[PDB]
Amino acid sequence: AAQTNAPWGLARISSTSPGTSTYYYDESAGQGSCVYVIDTGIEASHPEFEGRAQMVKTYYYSSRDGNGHGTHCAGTVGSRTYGVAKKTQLFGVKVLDDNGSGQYSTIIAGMDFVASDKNNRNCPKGVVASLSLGGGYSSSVNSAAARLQSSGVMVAVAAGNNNADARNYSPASEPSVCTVGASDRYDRRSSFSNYGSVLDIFGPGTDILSTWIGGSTRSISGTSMATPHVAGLAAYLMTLGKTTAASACRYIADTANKGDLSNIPFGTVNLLAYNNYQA
Repeated sequence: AAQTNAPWGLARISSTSPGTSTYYYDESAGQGSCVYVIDTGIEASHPEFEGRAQMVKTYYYSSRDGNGHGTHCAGTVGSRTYGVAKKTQLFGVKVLDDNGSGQYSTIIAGMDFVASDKNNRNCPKGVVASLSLGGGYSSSVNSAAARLQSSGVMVAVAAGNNNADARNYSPASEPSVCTVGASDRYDRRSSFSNYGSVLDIFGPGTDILSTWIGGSTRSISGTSMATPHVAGLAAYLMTLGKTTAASACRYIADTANKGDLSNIPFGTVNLLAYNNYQA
């Protein structure tokens, strides 16, 4: 399949080179996989989700995304026009309030919820969790992310936007999950992106067009935007049978575009998520 006039990040993940505008992908499109978006919620009624999105848990009075961040991230995972895995099932878990903030205790509870809730769901091709969030180092937060991964979910987490080593941030610093840095359309490390040996992969994160609340769209930047590209890619590859939840991060690194990024500090991987799709 081919989507013309695609957002640059989608084109980027199906090309060896930057600057293209067509996203080439296998038509299976993540059908049969599920991705939990652990964030400010998802506006499930947005037409771009085609009914494939639902809220399953909130930690605040409302399940509504009153911010937009979670809706944007979900759209990069699986919306029709802006998503990597256009057929995946999206589950919203609202651990962040409408200002984008959340306590570590709530975030931990939300991860434990996903580990159990996946047993209530039909996800024959596997389960992914996308965590576009984080703060300072916490052993407890890292442990919760490790439990979620151990339970059989492919966990992808944002590296953080501090232009610093991600070893000091959580869940970015947890070794057993997939920690995602951000790049721009010219294959430079995004100026805000964290780095360090704990990073596993980079994904597009500067000027990412996706869904927004009120049935709208907008372009924003962050490692929060790179993370759902990697989560959607994992769901797509699991549907194709090319990897499993336990090995998807390593497989994505195995098959990444290598050495293409600029301004990568010594000690940080130079690897950009790539679907290697061949029509």
